[PDB]
Amino acid sequence: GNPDPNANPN
Amino acid sequence: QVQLVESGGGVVQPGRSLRLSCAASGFTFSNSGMHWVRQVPGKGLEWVAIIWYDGSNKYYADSVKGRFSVSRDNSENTLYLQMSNLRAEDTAVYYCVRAYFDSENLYDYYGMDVWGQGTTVTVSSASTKGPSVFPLAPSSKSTSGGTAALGCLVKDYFPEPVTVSWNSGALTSGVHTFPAVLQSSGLYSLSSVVTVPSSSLGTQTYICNVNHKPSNTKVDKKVEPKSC
Amino acid sequence: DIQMTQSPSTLSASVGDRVTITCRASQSISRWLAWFQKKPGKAPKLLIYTASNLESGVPSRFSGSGSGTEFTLTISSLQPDDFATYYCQQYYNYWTFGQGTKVEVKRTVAAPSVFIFPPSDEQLKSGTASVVCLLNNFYPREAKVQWKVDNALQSGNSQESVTEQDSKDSTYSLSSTLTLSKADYEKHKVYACEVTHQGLSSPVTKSFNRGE
Repeated sequence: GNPDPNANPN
Repeated sequence: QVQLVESGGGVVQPGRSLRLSCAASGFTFSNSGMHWVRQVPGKGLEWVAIIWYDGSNKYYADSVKGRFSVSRDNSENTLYLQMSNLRAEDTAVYYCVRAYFDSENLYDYYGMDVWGQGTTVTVSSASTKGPSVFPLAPSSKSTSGGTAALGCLVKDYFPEPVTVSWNSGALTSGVHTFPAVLQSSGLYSLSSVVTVPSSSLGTQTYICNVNHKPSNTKVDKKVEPKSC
Repeated sequence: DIQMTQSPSTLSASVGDRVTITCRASQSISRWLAWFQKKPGKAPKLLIYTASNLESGVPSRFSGSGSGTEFTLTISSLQPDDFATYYCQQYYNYWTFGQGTKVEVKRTVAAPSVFIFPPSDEQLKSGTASVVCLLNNFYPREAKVQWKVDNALQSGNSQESVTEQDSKDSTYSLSSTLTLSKADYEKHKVYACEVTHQGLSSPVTKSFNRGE
């Protein structure tokens, strides 16, 4: 469920 | 418009803890991911941690995992970095950095845009010590082709930084404060020099104002000529 | 991780030159690459994003290109305020920076003025003696400062510091500090530093005797 670290964090 | 101001930096003994904060303004803090990045002396820049806009996701560099913790309070517009079990290798300027904000959500992966001014963390067993200021006295030995040099030796202070100002005349050829060197003692040392016309060696009097704010010390030392 | 290498690590250019910095990734990162400017004591500044999209606040003289593993940053017309350190950053897999590229001002050869300072009496009362040799306003950065004590070459006891390049005359300054104990300082007479630089007509010697 956790997104990739480089995904959109906003 | 985006403004980020870090606070919390200072001197901490190896193995202890320290909390940094970052105050954000000029944008909607609750809609932006946030990074911590540090500039290690000798090394380069190094990513430390990322936190999602709502704090639901946090990722850490492997070198700080288990020791550091990133958090935020969107109601206070504040980003936190809890640092524990600190070692001398964590000495760096710590920057609060906003993740890139793309209103159009064009691209698949995200970097950073706006950096804060940074706060300095010095992990060392050295104690906060004010400098001993010694005069670099002008003489014939400090003259070179119509130029005379005089200065102040700012020795054995901790931590960084110090500032040195002078009382310069209209013909002052230059003021050079040198980057500090770290001695084997763990204390810093630097020189601040002034170049003036050779004819002014015995005509005027020069005083260096040394300010070391971390020790709350100010030293005003006069630099008088020597007859040699 | 992904490793980012910049070339050159340092470059000297004049006001108005075209400057190109290259950045290579150890793996393919498509266009997930950014360029940052940084100056001593100032926060980094985002110049180029997505490898080639210039940020709206950045002057158009800055340009970026490249995809996959090769990326270039260009400054078409180098302005006085463009002399800084530039870093590339990949943001495909976590975030890693290049080692930075320092852009130095290129100017004519400038001979250093050479100065020496005997230790002060207040420091000798503290039990140590520091002798300082000063090189002021030279270019290029290359220089040789040799400490001699009773005409014996010294090594492992001098600390050197070099200023940043001066924003006015684009020159460097260098200090060399030889520190001894009072007991060791009093066991020698002649203290000298010899300076060699391209701008000098010959090596320059500045010497003093203990007690003059």
